[PDB]
Amino acid sequence: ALIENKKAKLVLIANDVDPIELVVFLPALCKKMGVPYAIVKGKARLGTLVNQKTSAVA
Amino acid sequence: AISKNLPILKNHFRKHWQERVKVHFDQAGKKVSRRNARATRAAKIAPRPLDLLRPVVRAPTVKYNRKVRAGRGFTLAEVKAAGLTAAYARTIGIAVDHRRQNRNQEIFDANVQRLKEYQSKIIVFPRNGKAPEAEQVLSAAATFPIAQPATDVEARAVQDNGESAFRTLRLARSEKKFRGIREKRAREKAEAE
Amino acid sequence: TVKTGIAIGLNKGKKVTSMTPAPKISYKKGAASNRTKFVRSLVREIAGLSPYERRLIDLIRNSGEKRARKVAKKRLGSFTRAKAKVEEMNNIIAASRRH
Amino acid sequence: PSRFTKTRKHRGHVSAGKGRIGKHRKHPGGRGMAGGQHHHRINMDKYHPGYFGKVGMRYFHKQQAHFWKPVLNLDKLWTLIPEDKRDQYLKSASKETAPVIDTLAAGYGKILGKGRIPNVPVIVKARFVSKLAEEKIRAAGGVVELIA
Amino acid sequence: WRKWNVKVNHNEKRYATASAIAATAVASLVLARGHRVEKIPEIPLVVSTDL
Amino acid sequence: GAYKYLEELQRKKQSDVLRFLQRVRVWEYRQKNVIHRAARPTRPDKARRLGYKAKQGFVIYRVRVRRGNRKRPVPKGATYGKPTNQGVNELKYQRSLRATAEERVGRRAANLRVLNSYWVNQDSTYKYFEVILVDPQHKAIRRDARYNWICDPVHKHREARGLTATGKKSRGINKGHKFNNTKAGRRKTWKRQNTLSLWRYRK
RNA sequence: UCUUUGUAAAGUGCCUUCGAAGAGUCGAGUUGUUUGGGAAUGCAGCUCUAAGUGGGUGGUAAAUUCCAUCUAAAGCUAAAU
RNA sequence: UUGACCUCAAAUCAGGUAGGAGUACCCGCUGAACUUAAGCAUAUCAAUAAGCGGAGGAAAAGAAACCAACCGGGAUUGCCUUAGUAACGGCGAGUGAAGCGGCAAAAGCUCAAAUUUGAAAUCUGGUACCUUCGGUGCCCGAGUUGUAAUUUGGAGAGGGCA
Repeated sequence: ALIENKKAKLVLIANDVDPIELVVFLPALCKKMGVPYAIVKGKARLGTLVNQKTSAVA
Repeated sequence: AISKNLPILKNHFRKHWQERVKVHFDQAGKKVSRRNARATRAAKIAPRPLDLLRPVVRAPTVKYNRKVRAGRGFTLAEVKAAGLTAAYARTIGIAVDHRRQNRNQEIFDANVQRLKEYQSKIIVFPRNGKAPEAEQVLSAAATFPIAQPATDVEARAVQDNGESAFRTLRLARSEKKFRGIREKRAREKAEAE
Repeated sequence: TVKTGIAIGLNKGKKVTSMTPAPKISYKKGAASNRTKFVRSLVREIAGLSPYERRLIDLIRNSGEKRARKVAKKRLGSFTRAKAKVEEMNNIIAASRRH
Repeated sequence: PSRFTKTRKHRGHVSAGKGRIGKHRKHPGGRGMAGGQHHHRINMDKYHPGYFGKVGMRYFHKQQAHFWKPVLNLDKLWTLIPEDKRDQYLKSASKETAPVIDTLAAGYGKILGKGRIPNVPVIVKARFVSKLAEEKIRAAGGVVELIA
Repeated sequence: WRKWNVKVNHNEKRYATASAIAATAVASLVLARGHRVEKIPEIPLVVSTDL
Repeated sequence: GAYKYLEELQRKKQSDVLRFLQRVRVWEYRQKNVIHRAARPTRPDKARRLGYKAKQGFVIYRVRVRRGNRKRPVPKGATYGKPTNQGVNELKYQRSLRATAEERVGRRAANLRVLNSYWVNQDSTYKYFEVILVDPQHKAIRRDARYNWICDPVHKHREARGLTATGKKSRGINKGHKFNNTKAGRRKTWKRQNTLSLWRYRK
């Protein structure tokens, strides 16, 4: 919803999302909407960032 | 097996029909149980009229076109026209039909007037009142009967132009019959230069 | 639609005052939305094309519309779906040439 | 009742009225309509010609309500006008105040001309009408107004 | 599923009822029924509605 | 929201993304047991639209059933009757493969109640489905009245009697002229129109 | 006998913008079985496999043009039985 | 080196649940033949008996991907009727519904998919207390791959005006 509204100043994506379906559209979603995105190592590192076990995006 | 001059009969009793035979011995018993259930039910809702105000409605087919009957519920168009909300009406006994439409003014007015007749003749107790019991009536249908509307007066003048009403039926049938064919003829006359 | 006022014929029926009530919201159900389009565009641009849809594209380019519509009908259910599929395979043919 | 039946009177007689030679056996000629083409042909053909075979066209999902068209004959037309006003209408036979006879409201679809109405004018509202029934109605001074 | 109740025409019922009421006022039929009306001053016996 | 994307992508089954995921996933699921516990649903959108919610007491099982017809279980194909009943081979099971899949799971996790089931994959021998089960005696479902209806005993083994989505589809429970044999139940309808109703005053 | 709830709950009128609505599912072929459903009533196996003024239905198969209705592939529900 | 995450496991780990019975009625699956056809193979018996799985006091069904074609009805069920009818059938023997109408009873709805993001507002369990079919702490957790509030097509949501 942040990307669709263009409300995202920067978005990171995890690569360890075991069902890739949840994150596959994210780079293409981030592109057409023109928001900067980086694919990053660690869904667990994302989880630590957001005080979780896993977040798959920050 | 087949013998002298009799109508040929079809008595479907070649299955184990004798296992599925129901005698309605409890006709009298069921009627008593039903009246008791009506009696107890009316007591539990002691001031309420034991029925929901049902609407007026024209019967579907060409066979029953002439008849008007009690339907399921009032159209949301009718209820808004009266001045109420479906959520409110369902609590004061005015049954509401969401699937029904109004494509006909006389059903529209007859149902709206049915609604104003209901409001003026019912009293809703405030939730924090004294419950002034008001001589409950057990039938909202009997309170607002479904009367067939009158069509015209019992005697009018005779006017005539020379149609017989028979030519107009033969013409209407025949015009309908060849209408599709007459389009294709007119299509050809449209393409013939 | 105004009835002819008699029990036979094209518009047979009682002549009444028509009202044409306000449309039901379930009638609008089939309409597209800019929400659903934005998702479908971004999903097609990432998913790709099915094999028969690729074979349909070549059939349009080489064999033509008649042959393409024939295979689409075999691959899909009916004539109606076939034409709609070929029609969208033609829009992608025209569009991809530009970009 | 059981006491009036011939079963009571057959008590003491060996065969119960069924004969000694050709007895009462179970199903000597078959069951139901068996052998209708073969050994019951002499009965079928005599009493039920037309029984075997098919005749016309099929109609799937036939709704009987479609064809609902009860007929009202002209000799019965004046029975639709109520009894109290009927005598008044015949004796005061006149245009400009003819009774209105709503035939559909009574439960009839078509009006047939079985004939001999009085010459009292009548307004006849109908769905369908027969040629003669409308002819006879005009000759009585009245009219047929087609109702849907 | 033996037939237990037997339907009688409504009008015939009321015909037989009217016959039974009519036979009430006949002294000869009431004695013939064995209804000990020898000491009854008249038949049909009608009492004031205090009873 | 992201589920709309999952919905639109999942319809693109023949595309290379889904076809590739199909081949690797179907191999992985086949290597596991014919019924095994899925930690998470493979599709968030399908599980939740059918009634799953990511809360304690909500379960998902992955199951594979064998495909094809149902061979008539007769020794040496001998049916012992009329030729019309002599068929053995090309006879079709009247329930769905989704139904047997969730009946087999319902016996495995007999403490739960089958909420639904859905297709995940298929190959030549096995059709793969995910079953949604709801723990009725988990207090998170005993409370939260959106879900506790399944705790009521009238919903014991819904998959067994045919009360799931595939169960209602197989019994033909639908409105319309097309389901006249199966509206109130085929056997209920049959017994109703094969009963001789006799009133006290015979009609 | 047991507070008398704190800056909250829902309903209505007018006007603008929108308004997601269920997929190996629908649908088609075939097979079997079933049905009163008959160029196939339902169901099921296999093969194919969609869409968004779309889809389903409108009891004779098929193009073309309309029209009338409903909104599937998710779910609960007393009574009359 | 030390902590996670995912998946998988183990414990007489803490607390639960299922299994069997009965089975008249109910929901499914599976499934005959005798018989009738004066023989018999389709048919019929019968979508029955027998077999198997699963419930409740009722079950199923159920608020239309309905019926219709009308001047339109309006969830489901059941009765009367439609009707031994439309229709199916070696079109033989036989079989065979539904719409409308009258009535009994009538009750409605809710999830998914939405733009809480100025605050996961959500829930189990453990301990503590209490006025124990539960409430309030606190804590570990579960959970953002989405648990609450809000909407369900009959609408609704955003924003402006009592």
